[PDB]
Amino acid sequence: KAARLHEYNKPLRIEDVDYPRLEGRFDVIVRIAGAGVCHTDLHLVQGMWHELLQPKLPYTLGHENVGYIEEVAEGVEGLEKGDPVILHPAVTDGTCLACRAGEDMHCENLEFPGLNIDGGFAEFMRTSHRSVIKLPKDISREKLVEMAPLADAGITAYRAVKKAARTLYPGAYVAIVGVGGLGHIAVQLLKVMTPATVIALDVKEEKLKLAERLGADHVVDARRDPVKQVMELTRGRGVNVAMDFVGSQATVDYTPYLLGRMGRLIIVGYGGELRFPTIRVISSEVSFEGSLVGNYVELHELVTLALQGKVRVEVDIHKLDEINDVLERLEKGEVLGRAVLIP
Amino acid sequence: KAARLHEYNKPLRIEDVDYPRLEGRFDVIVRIAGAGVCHTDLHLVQGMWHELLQPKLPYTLGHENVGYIEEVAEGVEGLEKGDPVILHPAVTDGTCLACRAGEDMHCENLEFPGLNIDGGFAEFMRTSHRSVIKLPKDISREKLVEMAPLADAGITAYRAVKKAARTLYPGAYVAIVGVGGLGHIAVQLLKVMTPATVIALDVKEEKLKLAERLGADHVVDARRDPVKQVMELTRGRGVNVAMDFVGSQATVDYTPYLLGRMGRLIIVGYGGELRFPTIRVISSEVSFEGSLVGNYVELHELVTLALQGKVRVEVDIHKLDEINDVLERLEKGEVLGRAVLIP
Amino acid sequence: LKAARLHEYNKPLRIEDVDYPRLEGRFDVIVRIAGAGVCHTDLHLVQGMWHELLQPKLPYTLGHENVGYIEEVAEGVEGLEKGDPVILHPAVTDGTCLACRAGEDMHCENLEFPGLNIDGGFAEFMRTSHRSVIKLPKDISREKLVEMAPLADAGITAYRAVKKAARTLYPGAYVAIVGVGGLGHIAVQLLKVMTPATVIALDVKEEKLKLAERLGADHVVDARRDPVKQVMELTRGRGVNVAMDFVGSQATVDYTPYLLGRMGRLIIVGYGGELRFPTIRVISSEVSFEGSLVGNYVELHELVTLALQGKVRVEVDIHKLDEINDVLERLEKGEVLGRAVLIP
Amino acid sequence: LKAARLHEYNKPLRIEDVDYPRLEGRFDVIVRIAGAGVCHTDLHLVQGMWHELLQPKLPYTLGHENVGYIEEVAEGVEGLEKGDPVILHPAVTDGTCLACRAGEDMHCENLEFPGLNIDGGFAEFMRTSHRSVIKLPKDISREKLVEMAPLADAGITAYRAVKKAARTLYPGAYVAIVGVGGLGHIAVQLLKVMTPATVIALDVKEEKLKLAERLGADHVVDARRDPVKQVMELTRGRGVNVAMDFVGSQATVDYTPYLLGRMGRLIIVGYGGELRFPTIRVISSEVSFEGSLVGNYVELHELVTLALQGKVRVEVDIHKLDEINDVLERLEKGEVLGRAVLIP
Ligand SMILES: NC(=O)c1ccc[n+]([C@@H]2O[C@H](COP(=O)([O-])OP(=O)([O-])OC[C@H]3O[C@@H](n4cnc5c(N)[nH+]cnc54)[C@H](O)[C@@H]3O)[C@@H](O)[C@H]2O)c1
Ligand SMILES: NC(=O)c1ccc[n+]([C@@H]2O[C@H](COP(=O)([O-])OP(=O)([O-])OC[C@H]3O[C@@H](n4cnc5c(N)[nH+]cnc54)[C@H](O)[C@@H]3O)[C@@H](O)[C@H]2O)c1
Ligand SMILES: NC(=O)c1ccc[n+]([C@@H]2O[C@H](COP(=O)([O-])OP(=O)([O-])OC[C@H]3O[C@@H](n4cnc5c(N)[nH+]cnc54)[C@H](O)[C@@H]3O)[C@@H](O)[C@H]2O)c1
Ligand SMILES: NC(=O)c1ccc[n+]([C@@H]2O[C@H](COP(=O)([O-])OP(=O)([O-])OC[C@H]3O[C@@H](n4cnc5c(N)[nH+]cnc54)[C@H](O)[C@@H]3O)[C@@H](O)[C@H]2O)c1
Ligand SMILES: CCCCCCCC(=O)O
Ligand SMILES: CCCCCCCC(=O)O
Ligand SMILES: CCCCCCCC(=O)O
Ligand SMILES: CCCCCCCC(=O)O
Ligand SMILES: [Zn+2]
Ligand SMILES: [Zn+2]
Ligand SMILES: [Zn+2]
Ligand SMILES: [Zn+2]
Ligand SMILES: [Zn+2]
Ligand SMILES: [Zn+2]
Ligand SMILES: [Zn+2]
Ligand SMILES: [Zn+2]
Ligand SMILES: [Zn+2]
Ligand SMILES: [Zn+2]
Repeated sequence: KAARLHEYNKPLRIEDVDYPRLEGRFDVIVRIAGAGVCHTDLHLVQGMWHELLQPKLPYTLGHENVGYIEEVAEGVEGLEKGDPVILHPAVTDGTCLACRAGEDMHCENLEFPGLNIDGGFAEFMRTSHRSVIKLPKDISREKLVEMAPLADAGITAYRAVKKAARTLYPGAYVAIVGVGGLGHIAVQLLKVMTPATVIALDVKEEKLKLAERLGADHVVDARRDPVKQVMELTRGRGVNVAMDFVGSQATVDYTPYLLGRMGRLIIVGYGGELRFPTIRVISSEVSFEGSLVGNYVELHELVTLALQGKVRVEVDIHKLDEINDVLERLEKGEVLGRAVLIP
Repeated sequence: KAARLHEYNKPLRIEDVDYPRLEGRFDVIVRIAGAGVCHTDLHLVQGMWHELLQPKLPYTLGHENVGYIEEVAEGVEGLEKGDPVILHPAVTDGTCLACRAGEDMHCENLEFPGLNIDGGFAEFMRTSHRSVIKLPKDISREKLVEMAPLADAGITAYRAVKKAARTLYPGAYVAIVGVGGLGHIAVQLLKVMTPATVIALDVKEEKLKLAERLGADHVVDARRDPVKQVMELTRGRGVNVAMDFVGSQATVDYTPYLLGRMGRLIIVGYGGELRFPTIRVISSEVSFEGSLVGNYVELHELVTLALQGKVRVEVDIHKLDEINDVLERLEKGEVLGRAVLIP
Repeated sequence: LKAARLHEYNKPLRIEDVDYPRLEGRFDVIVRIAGAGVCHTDLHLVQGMWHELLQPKLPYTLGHENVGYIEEVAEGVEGLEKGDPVILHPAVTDGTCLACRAGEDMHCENLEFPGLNIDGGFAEFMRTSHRSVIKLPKDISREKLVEMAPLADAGITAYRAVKKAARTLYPGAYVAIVGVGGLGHIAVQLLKVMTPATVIALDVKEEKLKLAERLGADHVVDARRDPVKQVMELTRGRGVNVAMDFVGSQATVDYTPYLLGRMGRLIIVGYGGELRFPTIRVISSEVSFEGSLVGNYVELHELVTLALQGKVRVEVDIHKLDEINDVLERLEKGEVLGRAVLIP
Repeated sequence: LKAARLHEYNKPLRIEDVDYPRLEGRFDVIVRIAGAGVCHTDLHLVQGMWHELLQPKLPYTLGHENVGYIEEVAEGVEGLEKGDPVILHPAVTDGTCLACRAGEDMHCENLEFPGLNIDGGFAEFMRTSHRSVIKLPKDISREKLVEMAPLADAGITAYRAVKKAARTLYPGAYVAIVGVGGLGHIAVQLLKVMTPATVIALDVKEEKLKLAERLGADHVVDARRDPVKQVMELTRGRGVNVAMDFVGSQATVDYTPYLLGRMGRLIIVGYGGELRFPTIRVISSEVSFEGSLVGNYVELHELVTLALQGKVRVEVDIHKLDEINDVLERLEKGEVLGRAVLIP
């Protein structure tokens, strides 16, 4: 069984696929325990990545994966059948210069299960041993599934929060915009990784309440003049860092206007077009900084935090065959935190 | 005598003004030796700063100034009549937190001679002692005048090149876009301050030749598909840093498309609106970073470089009463390097 | 006009009358002292450790960790009036030299330092510069003000040092904080607030190890008992990513470099001991030894913010000014839990 | 199958036959050596300085600064075939541990180092990992290839150290580069290419001071003659922003910390001597002492780029392999101008 995109703007088809083949850079087959559903999956179905990615249809979605080793190629070391694992979403060579510098997402021969090739919305998936991080041998299936969103939502929030932390200090304000699958993790990470005052923005009451439970110092309903609210909270100074974990035209429109002098907007969500006068860029000396997933070391560090119990994903557990219900709900803002699908 | 903006989109009026008053934060009067003409002066006349600055008309323009001390308030130390000086363009308190951190342009009570108040297109100007940098006692009037553009064009290029250098390395490419008053200085500074391969872009043949004389490794005529040219020079990888020292809609349109993976666009020129899809911001993991003039330490470091003979401004010397001819020429692209006006 | 003054090295301070401070020049603020912290540097001062380097005129009043209330101000001083509660940055600087223009108060060319080389805060009143003043909330209680006194030197020093540490700490990294003293017990709290590192605190007194436990250390180690071996066991032989010496004795300067793992960094804050380490080990582990000196004005402001947020709190032992010599004796013996603060 | 091998410490290397290297496991490349640089570390090795730390099996072939031509490769190795000119990073690493995944080759858990602890390049052939190989332009002349040999250890070490230096250098800052040796003469060039600092070069031989002058040093200083006082005069008593010890003797380790100005940084590259400096000076000047260890693969690639651009060039003294012991004698005596490189 697998959930596959045959056509854009249609439901995924839940159907039988062949067992994955060990081949080429794919030397590990994982039995999926939990597969996170990302807003990127909505964008994928919508066709947003067609131009840039040009993938062969059909293919199985799912790029946020935990599971157990099923089978490995001869020569793969340190991995036996049954070993619990989390998967970095990039499959990379380790040979090009970016890889030699540790930047997995900038590797010249990158493949990405669930984005441009078959992913984890399936009973089994192939990946590379270089993408595997081993989890404690005794981890419970329940705890393992709970960690699935660390593989994409969490690692992306973590790298972005690392960026943020560089200019945050006590008394600094950070606006975290969008308390969603990524953003609710970022609220937690901002509190663990910086001493900054955290202002969380969203447009559903239950998500604002989730942000408070997770440590946000202030919450702002962005349906009601978010710039004015944030300017009030910051005594007209604006925020030192804003982080857009939504990426809609709406948020990309207003988030640059949250920034104070030498303010930085970390752009994580996508879909909208950035439009901002350069005279403001220079007169405020602000920056707009993309952040992309994260690297292997960053996933290892985030897994450590989770194992220490310092970050915990809010997870809504569903079955693989419920994927279309879950995607519909995610489009409508009806998923609190992160949905994760299980076989 | 002084050149003053009475009305927007009109020539400046060359007329008699009163001698400046020592008052408030203005405890130094300088006899102007050289006053640089900046493209910002065109933007000022056009009204671009009216909304953000709301200054009282008329006022004298000119924010790129060198001269000799004429008079100082009692209590001003280390400054006598006749001392040659260069002026940092910001007049600041030194008391707010930004100032205590060394960031003059982020000072909460900033004034800026020639931008929002009377400047240096005049025989005399008032400023603060905190804005003064003393030059060698024996400097010739000729050499002093040659240094005038360091006070704004140069310090702005220098801070921006400091930003650039942070991710440049041997084999890295930097595109420097606009070999103008600021940009021709930036070509020199890129070669002194980084080991990067410098690609200079402009749209007048003589400016491309100036860039070659100043050390550009490659030059590109941006009237002929600059993105394609730069992609060819960089074997489809793009540039590690692009620097926009033009700020027109034209350049803001194309400069983000010069960037390679983890590429950074340093935005210096202004006037255009930045418009770029977030899906590209994240998929390339690029950033867009404003740079604003520079701080007092940065001006001191740049003055050192000039005194070492490691940067030299290309200067077109004119009389104060020729200001309107010079502004017309600057609008039309007829000034090689930087015009400087003398009494 | 009572003050505690150093007249001779290796003798008790003299508690005596002195004239009221002169409001003049760069000394454009006089403060009525509310709380004056006692630092291990004060023992070093009395021992004569700073004579060679600072060559101060004797006698002078000690005390460089000060909070109080404005008494009066000179012309041109803005936003300060009699009664305003304040905490003082220990450096008195010009604001004109290049260091000052870059924001590094401790590297100002014309630096004077109340309590170190000129009269300080172990007195009813003390002169300083408005540039050294940070205003506290007008409503603060005297008790809370006094409890903040150690932030002015112990706290700011620990905070700058922890900022240095944080630059290479990450989840799963270990930091050894050595010396849970006046500075060190603050550093334990700051390492938890400012980094995600696993915190191992070392000391030689049981009550200081318990203090570190209450303040959030993940592990504590009694350094009378083979500290390097204990730290190597805790880190599975990898050593620590950052060690921080908040003691500075020969004993600690000798063992702390050996706590470091590969690319490890020793932040040296305490002083008195001589660093001695083979360069072959410096390069083969690629380690660094980095001094840290008090901190700058912005750093004191950030730290005051953390304190007002309730995220850092100093363990204080309050005594009267005229108990100064008894307190210095206790401090030399390791009998002050946290920081002693003197009040009028 | 000729090689220069260490059998006993404090004796000449033995020039003898050895079997051709075994292509196996992580050793998936064999190179025909074209040029093998001789490092001061080779004198330290023969002296037994590394025995304690590395505990290598004797005998083994020295030489860790190598260029050559691919001879053969094992399965799975891409983009390399017999005859390709190459320069070798001196570390042989797995690419799997966390250090490797972060790009720090020198901190890889399973690190092996040809010439230091296993057989090296003072031989006709040497085994290594494809991960250590950087391909040079196919057209390069043998003469130019050999001249690049020192970039593999002397150059990369100077380059990483200069990267560290550059982080706090600015126009008007001074850098003292101490030891215009095999590493140091490269560092002089790199300081000019990579920073805007004023470069003061120190050595104890006239010909090395002239070399530094030709390579662009702004000032040179004969360190037999009160180097600290001469540097203090050059800097108007401020000292240097960065000092770089490319000697590592007790003599230099003793004086180089005293070159530092406020917030100054000593980059320790040379080794052999013991660092000994008062902590009161470490904190009162807020100085740091920072080791630097060879460099990573990306850094070797950047340095090779600078060399191919003509922006750095090594001063080489070319000798035959079987002159190794005469060359080591000259090096111990300070009689090698630049870097000695051995050829077949
Ligand atoms: N850059 C990357 O590496 C990366 C990786 C993964 C996901 N993404 C993108 O990141 C974004 C977030 O993904 P996700 O967390 O799965 O989505 P999500 O779980 O659907 O969360 C989006 C959140 O935004 C909230 N929201 C909607 N409109 C507004 C508004 N106007 N103001 C404030 N909040 C609003 C919404 O209620 C929800 O909580 C999407 O654009 C993803 O495609 C980026
Ligand atoms: N951010 C700051 O602190 C700051 C300070 C000073 C000036 N400015 C701005 O910086 C910009 C440059 O000022 P300046 O150097 O005085 O102006 P300038 O001397 O008029 O130079 C502009 C240069 O851009 C070239 N140019 C025009 N169009 C293009 C094009 N399409 N592609 C490539 N090159 C082109 C032009 O030929 C000229 O050499 C202006 O927008 C100024 O207002 C910014
Ligand atoms: N660099 C600076 O800016 C700066 C500023 C202030 C103070 N200092 C110095 O910093 C050091 C700490 O000052 P303080 O906090 O006032 O001193 P303190 O309060 O006396 O604390 C010293 C602590 O070290 C503990 N200790 C003693 N020996 C050992 C040992 N072998 N191993 C582990 N712990 C031990 C001791 O029990 C006590 O808790 C002193 O050297 C001060 O002079 C430095
Ligand atoms: N950290 C590392 O990764 C690394 C790597 C390679 C070599 N090394 C070491 O770095 C040092 C330099 O190696 P090398 O360049 O091969 O040595 P070298 O070529 O023998 O150069 C040493 C230089 O120091 C000069 N010198 C000697 N005494 C003094 C003095 N008192 N003051 C100033 N100059 C003096 C000497 O004349 C010569 O020019 C040695 O200790 C090597 O073992 C370190
Ligand atoms: C926030 C102040 C903006 C200053 C504009 C400076 C432009 C120039 O110097 O040409
Ligand atoms: C350059 C590759 C782009 C990767 C897109 C990742 C989005 C996600 O993980 O949701
Ligand atoms: C633990 C690794 C030590 C490597 C020492 C390198 C010295 C040299 O390259 O000359
Ligand atoms: C050269 C300045 C030295 C200042 C030493 C500060 C020690 C302390 O604050 O306890
Ligand atoms: Zn995703
Ligand atoms: Zn790669
Ligand atoms: Zn549910
Ligand atoms: Zn200007
Ligand atoms: Zn200010
Ligand atoms: Zn002319
Ligand atoms: Zn103290
Ligand atoms: Zn100063
Ligand atoms: Zn070597
Ligand atoms: Zn490794």
